[PDB]
Amino acid sequence: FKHTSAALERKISMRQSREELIKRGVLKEI
Amino acid sequence: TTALVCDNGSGLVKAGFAGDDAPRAVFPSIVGSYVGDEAQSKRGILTLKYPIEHGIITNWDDMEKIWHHTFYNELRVAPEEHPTLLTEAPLNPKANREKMTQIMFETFNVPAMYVAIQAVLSLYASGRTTGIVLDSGDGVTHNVPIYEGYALPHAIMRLDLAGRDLTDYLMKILTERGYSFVTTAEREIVRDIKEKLCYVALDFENEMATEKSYELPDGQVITIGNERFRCPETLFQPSFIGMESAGIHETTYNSIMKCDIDIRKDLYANNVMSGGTTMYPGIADRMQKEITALAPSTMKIKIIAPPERKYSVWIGGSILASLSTFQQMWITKQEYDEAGPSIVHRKCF
Ligand SMILES: Nc1ncnc2c1ncn2[C@@H]1O[C@H](COP(=O)(O)OP(=O)(O)OP(=O)(O)O)[C@@H](O)[C@H]1O
Ligand SMILES: C/C1=C/C(=O)O[C@@H]2C[C@@H](CC[C@H](C)/C=C\CC1)O[C@@](O)([C@@H]1CSC(=O)N1)C2
Ligand SMILES: [Ca+2]
Ligand SMILES: [Mg+2]
Repeated sequence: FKHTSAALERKISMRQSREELIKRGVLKEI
Repeated sequence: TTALVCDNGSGLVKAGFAGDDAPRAVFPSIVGSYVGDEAQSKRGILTLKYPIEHGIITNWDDMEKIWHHTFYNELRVAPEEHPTLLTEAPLNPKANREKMTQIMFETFNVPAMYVAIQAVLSLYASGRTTGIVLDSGDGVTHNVPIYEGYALPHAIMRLDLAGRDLTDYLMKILTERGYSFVTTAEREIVRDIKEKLCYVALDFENEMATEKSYELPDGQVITIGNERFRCPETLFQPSFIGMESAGIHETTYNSIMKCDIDIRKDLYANNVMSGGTTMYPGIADRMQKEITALAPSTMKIKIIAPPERKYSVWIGGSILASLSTFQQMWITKQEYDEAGPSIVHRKCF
């Protein structure tokens, strides 16, 4: 409930754009 | 100054304040003029309905009653004074998202608002942004692979059975044992039996080849044997209730196999479980075993199933709402005044 918030904050900080993930083939609509 | 977090489930509402270690309000998602506990305890006058079915809001008037009750009666807050983070099921129709947003801004006058996919929140609660979530509640089950906070819609698997179907199935098999559980009240009794005595066998055939007493309100002491593990086995073998679908282990594998080859390793190593129906003793070890049997030996499998996992979705929301990186993500009353309900698709992803 707070013991993971630092790590998570760090990960979300460098979150990639949806568009970038769609470009690299990871993100696809159903 | 303090964000509200609400996880609206098919069976239970979980609501509270960001920063807490658990939703301070947990109550039945039912409306009778009467909501939740008040609604049940007065079963004899009103007609009780569930406004959410299989994770999707289907009765909007009653849902509005749920939210109103949540703000005013349970949390005792004024909606206008708190940013509010809500949850939604994987594959929730767009129109539903917009309607949720519209209600929050126009009916409840929230200063700010956000909607997150349940499974993404439980992943977040574990401090991860990539992994695959098995989220199972009262109404629906999903495998949801996630890469950098984005659920991958093409790889999401839905299993159309969850806790309520498990309870119904235990009613059935206990009835075959000679007892009789048929009515709604009896269904509640059986749900209690399920939560107290059921578990997942590591090896189902071996377990079958190999018991507890439960006292009913009327004073009768019944005995439960293989039912204890036969009930949740349905998760792994849906044909027990006549479903043609593959079990949760197989669908975890299939979901992973629908994903980009180079993220698969990361999904196998980060398998999160969340929701009330993942609370069975032995379920984490059984999934570990089944996934290991399905996967290549070149793979590290890890199942993250913390003790508080029943509430991981809510907990995820609570963590997320308090992060600095998230504050620019809130939909403000201004942005909604400038774009209407459709701002939700742009802002909440
Ligand atoms: N210890 C337990 N063992 C087995 N099942 C449990 C346990 N605790 C709760 N459950 C079941 O979990 C279900 C409720 O869980 P939860 O609150 O996560 O569902 P929900 O969020 O309301 O449903 P959904 O996410 O499907 O809309 C009920 O079926 C309940 O009987
Ligand atoms: C203790 C409890 C747990 C729960 O999960 O409850 C939720 C909500 C509840 C609504 C009706 C019930 C009579 C009201 C109160 C029960 C709340 O229905 C459930 O019990 C249903 C019916 S049986 C089952 O397994 N899911 C799940
Ligand atoms: Ca924590
Ligand atoms: Mg849920």
